Amino acid sequence: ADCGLRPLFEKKSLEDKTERELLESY
Amino acid sequence: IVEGSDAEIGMSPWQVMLFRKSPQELLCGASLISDRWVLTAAHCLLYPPWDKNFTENDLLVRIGKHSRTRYERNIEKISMLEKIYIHPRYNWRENLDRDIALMKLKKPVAFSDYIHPVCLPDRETAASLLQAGYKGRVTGWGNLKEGQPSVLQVVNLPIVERPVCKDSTRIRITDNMFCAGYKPDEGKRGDACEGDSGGPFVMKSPFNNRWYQMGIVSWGEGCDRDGKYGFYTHVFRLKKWIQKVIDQFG
Amino acid sequence: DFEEIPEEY
Ligand SMILES: CC(C)CCC(=O)N1CCC[C@H]1C(=O)NCc1cccc(Cl)c1
Ligand code: NA
Ligand code: NA
Repeated sequence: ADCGLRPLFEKKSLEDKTERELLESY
Repeated sequence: IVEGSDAEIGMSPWQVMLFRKSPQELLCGASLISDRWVLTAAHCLLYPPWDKNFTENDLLVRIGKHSRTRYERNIEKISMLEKIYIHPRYNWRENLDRDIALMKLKKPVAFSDYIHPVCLPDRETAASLLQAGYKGRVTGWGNLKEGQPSVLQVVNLPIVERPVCKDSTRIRITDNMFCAGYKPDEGKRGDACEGDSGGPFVMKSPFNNRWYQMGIVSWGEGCDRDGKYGFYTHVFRLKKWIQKVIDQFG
Repeated sequence: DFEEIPEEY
């Protein structure tokens, strides 16, 4: 239900160092 | 993982470790998709060519791990398997077709900052995200070269066009598979390697900003060789069997 | 190579 949302990232609007790489590939 | 880098703490809270009780050691990668179900690669449990046939009693599941070797006190959780479920048309004989397995845990694991499940794709996300060039991310404790890191490794990898995938190998590729990696021309490299099998291939949906597990780490010929690619189990294709198994055995 | 899991498990 609340899957895919990492406590230490998405839930705090923090993002990891390379996720944007994925976003930009899309 | 080859040509990756250390995970950040909490980066991959769905990452699981299939652990050997005796003798204690990393056995495979795996994923948390519920407080009671871990998803992995069928060949991690059963691969007759190498006299691999593991049963529940034989294994331990360790969730929330960063360190490969260390026992992570107050952070990691280790669980006992209640039952192993392997795909009925898993092709260990030929090409590792339907290379997928579910492991029901004896007790639900407690979610935390270091432990949290990943979503499983729906047809639309899958339709939308599984595209040549779209990048996914795989995580694992496997060797770092065709070796053995201290912490969970991470590498982002572009999905590769089906004909390239097929043209790169002698193996009969199927629709339950997709391959991933950079071409020799693209400069960047990286790949899963030994000990990463069963680990998750994830993508982040730009539609709802959740992480979906698109693939399972299945097979490769060598690690990170040029002209070769990682082959991953197509999770959305085998989803029915997954719901079916959950929607009845718990 | 691995640090021993707690006996209890
Ligand atoms: C089609 C097989 C026979 C090729 C060798 C192979 O890679 N195997 C045969 C046994 C299981 C699997 C494996 O090592 N999986 C781990 C792995 C290694 C490299 C890349 C990936 Cl994506 C996964
Ligand atoms: Na071929
Ligand atoms: Na490669």
